[PDB]
Amino acid sequence: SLDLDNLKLLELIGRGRYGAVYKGSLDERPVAVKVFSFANRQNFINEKNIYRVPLMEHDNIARFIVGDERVTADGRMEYLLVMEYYPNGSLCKYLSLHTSDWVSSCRLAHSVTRGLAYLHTELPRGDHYKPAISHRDLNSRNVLVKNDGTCVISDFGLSMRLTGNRLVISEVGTIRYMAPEVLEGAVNLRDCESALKQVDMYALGLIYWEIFMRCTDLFPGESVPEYQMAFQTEVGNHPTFEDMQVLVSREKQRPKFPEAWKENSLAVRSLKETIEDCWDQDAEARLTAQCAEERMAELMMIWER
Ligand SMILES: Nc1ncnc2c1ncn2[C@@H]1O[C@H](COP(=O)(O)OP(=O)(O)O)[C@@H](O)[C@H]1O
Ligand SMILES: [Mg+2]
Repeated sequence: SLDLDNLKLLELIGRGRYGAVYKGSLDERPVAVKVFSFANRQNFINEKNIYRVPLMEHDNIARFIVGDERVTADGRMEYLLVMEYYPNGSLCKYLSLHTSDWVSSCRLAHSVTRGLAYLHTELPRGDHYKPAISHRDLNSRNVLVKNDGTCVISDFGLSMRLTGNRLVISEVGTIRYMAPEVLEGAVNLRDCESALKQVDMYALGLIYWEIFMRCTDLFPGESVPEYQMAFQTEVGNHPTFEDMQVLVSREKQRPKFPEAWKENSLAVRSLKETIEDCWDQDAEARLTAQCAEERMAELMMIWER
């Protein structure tokens, strides 16, 4: 199909700050449909354009189908982005509902990291040149879970190409996931490309924390705590940029590792180190996504505890 006459909208399945998301049907096939109002036009153009970059199809990037303007029956402008429908919803929602064993949690962490490494990596392939991309608002709500328990990265409304022909306020993402240099207005734009990959990597660390806070094998003989976002106990819901700057940049705080994680094991010690190397104060000392994928691959495969 790929033509918005054949498009039927069913129930709402989510919303963020730019779009409302509905389950739908495009010529008999289940799909998900992200609806932008006129005010959010630029975010639509950005997201569509990032999805249409050559070689953006990947197991760990959300599957885009078609995007275009559709005027309402009332003569208002809307933008519709049609993509594959993921019944598990966002990683945040999945983690709310589910705990997972070691292999499953590593699968979630490894698949998200693989997506981000793919996104971050420039593919200079002539007619199919893929630029390096930064997500710019990486978090649990912008990651979706497939039916196989692997993740895809979604929501490229704020993403930016970092290499290639046509380029470039940093204070634009979700506040709780902002790196300290973002909260300081200190992002070092001399090396645009590295600085912005490093900003995603910090957020990746927070994502890791949320995933493993829900791993059954990290809380042996005990209850796994109910799901909470990174920093939720410290700052609550909807922190201000100011309050976050104090906690994260000034006080250098990070989500705490439970006492239940006794690091007399290689698996746990390397888990903690990998998370800590992602959300490091020194942007330049943070793991790359490729290094992080290898860390997570190795943890997934660790034989015995
Ligand atoms: N393809 C999809 N399948 C299932 N749920 C989705 C899909 N895309 C988005 N969602 C849900 O809708 C929410 C908002 O989508 P998102 O694209 O992040 O919009 P925004 O840019 O406004 O935050 C997500 O957090 C997720 O819960
Ligand atoms: Mg979003």
